Amino acid sequence: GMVTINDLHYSDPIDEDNIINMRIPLYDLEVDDQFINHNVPDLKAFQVFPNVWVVPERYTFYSTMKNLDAPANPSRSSYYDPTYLQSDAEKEVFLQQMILLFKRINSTQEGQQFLNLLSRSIPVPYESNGDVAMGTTQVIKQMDDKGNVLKHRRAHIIIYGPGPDLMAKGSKALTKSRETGRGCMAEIYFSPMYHKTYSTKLTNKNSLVDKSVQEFVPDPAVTLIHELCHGLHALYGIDLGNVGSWEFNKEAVNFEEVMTFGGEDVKVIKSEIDKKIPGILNLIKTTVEPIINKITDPHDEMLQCLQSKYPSLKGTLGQFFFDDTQLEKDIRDLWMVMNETMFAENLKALTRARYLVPKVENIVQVDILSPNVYTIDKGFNHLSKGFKGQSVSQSYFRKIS
Ligand SMILES: [Zn+2]
Repeated sequence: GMVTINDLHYSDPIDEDNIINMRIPLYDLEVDDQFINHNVPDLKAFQVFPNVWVVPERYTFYSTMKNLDAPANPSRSSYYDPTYLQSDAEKEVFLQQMILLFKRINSTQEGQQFLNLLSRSIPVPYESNGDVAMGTTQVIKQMDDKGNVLKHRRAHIIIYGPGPDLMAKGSKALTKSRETGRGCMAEIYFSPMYHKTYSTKLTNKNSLVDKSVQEFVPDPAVTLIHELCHGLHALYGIDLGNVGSWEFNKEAVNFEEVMTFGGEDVKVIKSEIDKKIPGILNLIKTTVEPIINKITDPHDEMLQCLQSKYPSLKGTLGQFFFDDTQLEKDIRDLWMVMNETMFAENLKALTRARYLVPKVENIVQVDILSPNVYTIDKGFNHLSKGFKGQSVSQSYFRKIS
């Protein structure tokens, strides 16, 4: 409906356009006097729509994520398999699964708007003596076959496979700009095939769920959206990870998880959010207004992208200033509209009522490319009421242990 999901396949050759050889963003990460990721291979990467890249490789780029074998005390909801995503055939499956998920998200107007937002929400650039331009942390390196850089490419969201634990999913904001008002790209680590399941008792009381459903599997497009929403916050420089936390039901859940998950729990932390909001908005004003007002060319594309990312940003060349009420409204709208709960409703899939869970029922494997399992329009519920296509009992969900 607005972005187009490119039809790419793993075996398609590098074309230096949508299919590139990518050097990882954290290639030069120094942790504790070690260059953690030196000599990691350059990776085949697929731009599935502007500035969103899929890389069918295991995420092994923090030092906690280097060993694919199980640790000493593995969680009961973890699963380890060093061979997952090692062959080219598996990378194609992964790429095709990711493409199907994006098409699902793109199946409604709200998901179209979301993907557009990811596509266009540039991190704010740096001033360079008159010249506003992208900094080195705001681009990925496109490489030849020999370790030389051919050029620098924009990236907003990079999706990789899981780390050691096939079941774990998440968003890694590249830099501290995630919370400074400037923003940064996010690396997501995600398996479309390996999922945790939840009791329907964890679903809210209003839920339309069939009574034969004891235990359900989340729609992988909705789970992907959860992580893309962290992504989006990182692009807007409004990550709430260090802004505060709340103790539920107890255990501590940071504001970033709460606002991302959506639903009722948002009301509990609202008073705390409202104290902090002025500061966040001010970091936004303070970061973007000086930058944009350096641009002396009215046809500058940065100008346009900034005004498009922040419609609250008004004025004329050299003299752009936020509308303070509007910017507050628009940021709050990001959280209120773009969150997991709202996207579950929007794609009509069952999710749970609360981010924190007491336990996982099962861990399962499912291939959404297989015949009769998953459609763009309905995910697991093609021709099902009460979300029955998401019950663990379906032939397409295999329990692991
Ligand atoms: Zn999260």
